[PDB]
Amino acid sequence: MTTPSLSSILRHTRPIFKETLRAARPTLQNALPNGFRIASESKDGDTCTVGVWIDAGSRWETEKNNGVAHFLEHMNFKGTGKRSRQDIEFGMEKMGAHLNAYTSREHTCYYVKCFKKDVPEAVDILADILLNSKRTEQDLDAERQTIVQEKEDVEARIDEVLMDHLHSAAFEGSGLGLSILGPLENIQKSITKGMIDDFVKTHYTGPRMALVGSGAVDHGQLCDLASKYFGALPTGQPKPSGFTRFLGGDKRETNQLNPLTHVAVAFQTPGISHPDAIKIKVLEQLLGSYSRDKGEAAYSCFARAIVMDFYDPKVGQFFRPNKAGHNPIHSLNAFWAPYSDVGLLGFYAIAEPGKSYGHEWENILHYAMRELIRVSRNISEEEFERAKNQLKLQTMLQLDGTTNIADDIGRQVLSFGARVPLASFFEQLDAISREDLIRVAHEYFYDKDPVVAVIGDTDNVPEYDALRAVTYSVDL
Amino acid sequence: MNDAPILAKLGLSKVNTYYFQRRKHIFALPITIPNFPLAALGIFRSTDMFEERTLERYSRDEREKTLGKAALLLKEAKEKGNYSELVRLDPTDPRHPYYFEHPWQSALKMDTVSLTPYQQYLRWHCLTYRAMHEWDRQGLLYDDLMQPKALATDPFLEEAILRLPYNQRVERERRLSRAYDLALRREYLPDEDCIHPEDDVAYLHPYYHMVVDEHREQHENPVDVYSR
Amino acid sequence: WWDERKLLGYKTIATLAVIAVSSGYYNRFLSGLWRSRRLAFRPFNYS
Amino acid sequence: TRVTVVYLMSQFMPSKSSLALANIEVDIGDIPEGKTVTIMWQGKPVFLRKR
Amino acid sequence: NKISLYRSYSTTILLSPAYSLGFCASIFIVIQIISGYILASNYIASTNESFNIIHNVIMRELDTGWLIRFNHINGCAFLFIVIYMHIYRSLYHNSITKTSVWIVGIIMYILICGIAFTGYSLVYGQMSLWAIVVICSLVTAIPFIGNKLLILIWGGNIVSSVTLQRIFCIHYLLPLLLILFIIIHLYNLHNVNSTGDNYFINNRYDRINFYPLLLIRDVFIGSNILIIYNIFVYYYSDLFGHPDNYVPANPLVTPSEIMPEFYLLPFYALIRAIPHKVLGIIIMVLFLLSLTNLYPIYFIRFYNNINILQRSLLLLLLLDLVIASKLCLLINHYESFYLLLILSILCVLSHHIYNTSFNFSNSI
Amino acid sequence: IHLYNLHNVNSTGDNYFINNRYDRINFYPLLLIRDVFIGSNILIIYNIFVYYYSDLFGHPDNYVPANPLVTPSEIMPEFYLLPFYALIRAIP
Amino acid sequence: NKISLYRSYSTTILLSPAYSLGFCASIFIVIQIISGYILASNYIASTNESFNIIHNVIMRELDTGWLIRFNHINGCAFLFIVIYMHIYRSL
Amino acid sequence: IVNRSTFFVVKGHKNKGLIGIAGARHNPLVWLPTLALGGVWAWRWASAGTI
Ligand code: HEM
Ligand code: HEM
Ligand code: HEM
Ligand code: HEM
Ligand SMILES: CCCCCCCCCCCC(=O)OC[C@H](COP(=O)([O-])O)OC(=O)CCCCCCCCCCC
Repeated sequence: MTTPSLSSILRHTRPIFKETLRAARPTLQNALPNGFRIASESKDGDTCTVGVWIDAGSRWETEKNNGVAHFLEHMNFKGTGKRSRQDIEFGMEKMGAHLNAYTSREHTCYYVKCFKKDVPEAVDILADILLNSKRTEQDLDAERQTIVQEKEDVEARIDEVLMDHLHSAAFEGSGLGLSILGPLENIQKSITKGMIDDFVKTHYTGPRMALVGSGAVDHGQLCDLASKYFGALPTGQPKPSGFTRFLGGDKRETNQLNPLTHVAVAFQTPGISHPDAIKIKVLEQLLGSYSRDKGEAAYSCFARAIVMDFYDPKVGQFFRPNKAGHNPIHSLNAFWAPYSDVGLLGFYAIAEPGKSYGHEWENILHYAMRELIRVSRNISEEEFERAKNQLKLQTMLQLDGTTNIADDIGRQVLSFGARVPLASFFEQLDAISREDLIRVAHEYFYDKDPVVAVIGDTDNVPEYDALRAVTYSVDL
Repeated sequence: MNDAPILAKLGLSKVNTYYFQRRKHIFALPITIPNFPLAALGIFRSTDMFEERTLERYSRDEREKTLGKAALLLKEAKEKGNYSELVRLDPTDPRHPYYFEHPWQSALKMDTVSLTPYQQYLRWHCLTYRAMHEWDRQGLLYDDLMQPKALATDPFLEEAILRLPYNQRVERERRLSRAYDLALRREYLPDEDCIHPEDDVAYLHPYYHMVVDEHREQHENPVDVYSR
Repeated sequence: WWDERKLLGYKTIATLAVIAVSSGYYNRFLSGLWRSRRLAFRPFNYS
Repeated sequence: TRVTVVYLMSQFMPSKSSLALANIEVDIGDIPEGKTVTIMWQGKPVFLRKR
Repeated sequence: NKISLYRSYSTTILLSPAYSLGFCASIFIVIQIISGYILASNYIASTNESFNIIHNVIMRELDTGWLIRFNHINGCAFLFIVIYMHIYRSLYHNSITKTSVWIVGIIMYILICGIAFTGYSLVYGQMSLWAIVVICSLVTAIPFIGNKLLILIWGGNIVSSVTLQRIFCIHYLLPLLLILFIIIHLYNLHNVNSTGDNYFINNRYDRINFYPLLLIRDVFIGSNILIIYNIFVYYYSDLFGHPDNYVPANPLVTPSEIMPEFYLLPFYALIRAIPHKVLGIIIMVLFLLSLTNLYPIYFIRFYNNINILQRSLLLLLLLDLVIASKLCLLINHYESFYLLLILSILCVLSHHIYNTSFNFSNSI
Repeated sequence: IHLYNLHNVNSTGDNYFINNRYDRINFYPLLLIRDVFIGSNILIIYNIFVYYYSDLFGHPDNYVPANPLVTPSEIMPEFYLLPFYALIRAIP
Repeated sequence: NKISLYRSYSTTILLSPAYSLGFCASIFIVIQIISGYILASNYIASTNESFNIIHNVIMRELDTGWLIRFNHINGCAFLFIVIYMHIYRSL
Repeated sequence: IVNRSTFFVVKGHKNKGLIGIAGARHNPLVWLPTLALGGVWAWRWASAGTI
């Protein structure tokens, strides 16, 4: 070396978190007598995103209809009574925009980014494809191969496959624990026009839909268009309200040829609209995230406890020093997946498999569970404030652009019934107490059954039983 | 000391820190065994003034000295623009901020006018006690005898060895192997090859001290109170 | 020692029976993780 | 475990025979004043004197 | 593969003849095991016919039962001599760094002290009986259980045949645990290797094959040690013993002087130099516990080198222990030696084995 | 040594298979608990004999002190050595 | 590290209850060792005292010396029974 | 607490123990009833009462 490190004796200046709160125009929301909702946030500009958000995802399948939501998404684009696929494409291309469809486990959205003068045309196209799609049977037999190829390629995304494994393991016997695209047997033969029409009739109703506008848009014009086009939507049966039970357990995929091992550990939490959502978000920010480029620079007690194990020389009185050759962790990330009535709060770790029958993953999970117990017991004010401040920043970082703002508006309108003003949110964020956060952590983490998903070399990742024995402590 | 003129201009002492060593505590805690019971308390201590005294590095005075020398180097770099050079000096260069000198490297050419009678005794003791052990007749430096152990290894020490340049590491190993071969027969090198006290350079103590500081860095800037 | 022998016999058998019942339940409980395990093999591409 | 440890330990207690010779009783109403009488107890002869 | 045998384990070239003390200790352990097994096959433990069967049946009816008994006695004495030299060497070359080897060694030392005591008890002579009595009286000072525990240990108010039978079983059992601990001792040593005259980190090109060079050196040193050992078995057969143990024990009569074996005298000194019994027991336990290296456990500690000052103080420790033993036995007739006994014990209790780097630090 | 060798080669089970780590299970604590259960049952069976059939596995002639001048009517070893005894009676 | 304790050794799932015979034999070895050590502490080996010291000292002077002796005897018998079952299963 | 910097500091060597998680421990007084009940329950003798 021969070059000193003065940082080990110098006094460093600590930046402090300062928050900037630039007020934004309020979100205006109206409802037709049918129940269709119309939400908009105007902002000075020249472009705007206009979309339709539906509250019908793949959560409402039964292993007979599995994949029908995705099939419906694909069939909506194949022509209506008035237009054809080529006519829809021609209209969109004249407008110079694209029509984006996004289907998830709970929400679907069809949105378009356009100029303020093309809003009526965009709304017309959206309404036409949503309400008046013919969905002919022959066309249904022509999209099967396309959807099969899409299933083949999404099965090649390791993160998506891991999350699908996690959801399948956590929820068995409910549509919430099913793949969005469904099994091949359903894609190739089972899904039929009857199923698609039943799904649309059941779930595409008045109170389940919102028309969202973001950017240089006019709320009055959006309301008029919604009355003109979506005023006649039926008001069918309310959204299904059953019991989705959480089955703690494990789903492990053995692929010893994979270069990295992915492990997701999650716990059961209440729903999105539960009054503990804010506390759970603060917990997610408390656990934080880590990426290999930071090295020893982990800013949470969680990551530190797991990362310094590979930098500690591990010198003992009666044993030889055993220091890791290098840091094998590729990344750590806390996550929270909420749903109308359930949730999965946990962490997602990517690291090298290591030598056969090593101890890398044993140490990683040992320290991860120890840190979860520790936060269940005691949390420090500094880390509490850090978690709240980072939650502020993260909530502000999700709103970069008209598309992102429109997606946020639509998601919150479908979930909570109305959009919570950010200021109001922050008002509730600084009212949380350290003791309340500790109680929330202890209620869901300590001595509870987790759900584990593993992809990669499983000769090193601990089995479920061992992981079930480290959610409690002997002297605690 | 070769560093003394620099220490002269920073308002510090030109005398080695080997002097000024003093006992500040009665009990030595944590109590360490296998000392005998009373000795385990540390009320009565036996020292030969050649201990490491590593834990005395955690002081504000030493940090102030190190940063004064570093500021001198940075000022010269700003004036001239040879930053690279001035940050890559060998730690045996008297201008390196972590320069360390054994008490006997200057005991023969010391001022000796400001020394207390106790400190004069300390100087004579350093020279003669070095002579007694006869590691100078083995063709060895004192820092060659700072070696890590298989169990209860001295962590800093291992790092202190890996920071050495390759050639200095190889020379250290070769000296140790020659001393091993000599010790087989309990033989010494020819009297003309005896190590002069001023040639007994402390080439590993700067690396040792740098490693100690770098290891304490994270303790004083914790991410959180309950953090690993 | 006839009577003391009989009495100790009864006590020991009763205590061991309690232990056996409890440990048998716990063994059956712990075996549940493995007795319900499920396997799936991703198929190959065959002509 | 508790009863087993106690029982194994109890195998090392004094034997009943040793607990029969430990205590003896003498009749002090038989010895007159100023007379010393010798008896046997645990092998060692014992003097009882009416001091 | 004979070559693979040669290279199975390699050590340093700086193994002076002083590094055969472990081998000699193992030799005397083997001799003790064999001679003790032969004695135990002719032994009856009971106050009625113990002293008789040692002196009248074992010694005078067998062909060389006398030689077996003398082998056993002098083997115990020489095992302790060799172990003391072994410990002194390990302190001289700063072998406390071999943490596992040192801790196993201290456990073995405690075990062997117990074995020697329980063995000496079996010869139901005057010295055996009254040494048992004194030790068990020291047991009686424990707070809130001294008499219950003493009765449990003795099986009654007095030493008897049941006590002899307990002692016989314990004496038989403990040496086998000792053999297991010797195996663990050697296992650890092979894991961390030996120190030699000086400590060096040697690559394979600087190390030598253990076999057969060091085996032949062990044979040579063991042959010389066995010559010295047999000069005592055949010509001074009761030099380490006390004649009062050739008298059948009378529980009614106390010997003029009760002195233990020469390898327990230091411990006896600790008892005599501490007027309070509970304080003496506490000091004994703390002494035995401080010989080990079990603390600190999780604090970072490492061992530096050793120097001439420490070696000189080691010589002083040896002197103080020997003088303390002699004085502890002398004080029964000469009261003025209490001063020197206490002085030697104090000097012993304040001897530094491990120089702690925690002697130097700063304050907040 | 028996246990060391077994842990080196592992247990057969009901049928012999070569298993990767995903098909195996941790020994602790499931098999320790099963061992406790089976041990308690067999200890019940054992203690039934200790307290109520104390002399069923024995020959009453061993309660007669040894008489070198008299031989018993039938000399019979314990039930667990009988097969070996047979190998001596069947070979003249 | 409790996890490291769990995974230090793994076996097959086909260990039927017949595979606890080794553990039963271990239990009986422990019983024999303890009972024998207690008996030996009260035993004298000779043609004039052996038989007497078992039936007149061990079984009548202690509180449960009879129980210790019965444990030793029946533990030997059951150790042999369990070992024979162990061998038969192994074959 | 000790008013000394007498401990060597290593890069990642802290929060090390063998009983539980540092910073997630109960108040030591919560084990008092457990210890009292255990001491009272264990420190008892048992005899078969055979004459
Ligand atoms: C299993 C091995 C051993 C057995 C079976 C055994 C057995 C015996 C027996 C029966 C006696 C009494 C006979 C006699 O006193 O001459 C005895 C005495 C003795 N044993 Fe051992 N012994 C064994 C190992 C040891 C060991 C390792 C030592 C340690 C030095 C030892 C030290 C003694 C001593 C000091 C005596 C009394 C000496 C004397 O007779 O004056 N024994 N042993
Ligand atoms: C039964 C008595 C003992 C036997 C048979 C025994 C045997 C041995 C043997 C064979 C060795 C390796 C060869 C050698 O270096 O001499 C050894 C090394 C050692 N023993 Fe022992 N030992 C005994 C008692 C002790 C005791 C009481 C200690 C004290 C802690 C001890 C400490 C050591 C140490 C430190 C070493 C390694 C020394 C070094 O290489 O630096 N031994 N012993
Ligand atoms: C003291 C008597 C014995 C004890 C305590 C003992 C103990 C054990 C234990 C604990 C196991 C592993 C657990 C199990 O699989 O049951 C085992 C396995 C085994 N033992 Fe023994 N054993 C004894 C006698 C024998 C004998 C006489 C044989 C015959 C050669 C034998 C052959 C085996 C075999 C072959 C296995 C492995 C079986 C398999 O997993 O395929 N054992 N023993
Ligand atoms: C170190 C361990 C052991 C010791 C010290 C020991 C000691 C003794 C003693 C002193 C006796 C005679 C007292 C009596 O007969 O009641 C005895 C009897 C006996 N022992 Fe052991 N023993 C041990 C282990 C074993 C083992 C492992 C077995 C085999 C299972 C065994 C089988 C027997 C048998 C069969 C008898 C005679 C049964 C009878 O009295 O009828 N012993 N033992
Ligand atoms: C290892 C754990 C599993 C073992 C479970 C079996 C436990 C033994 C059950 C019997 C315990 C018993 O009865 O003790 C009560 C008697 C009377 O005592 P007291 O309270 O009247 O003074 O106390 C006595 O009689 C004194 C001694 C009793 C003899 C106990 C024999 C132990 C047998 C162990 C079987 C494996």
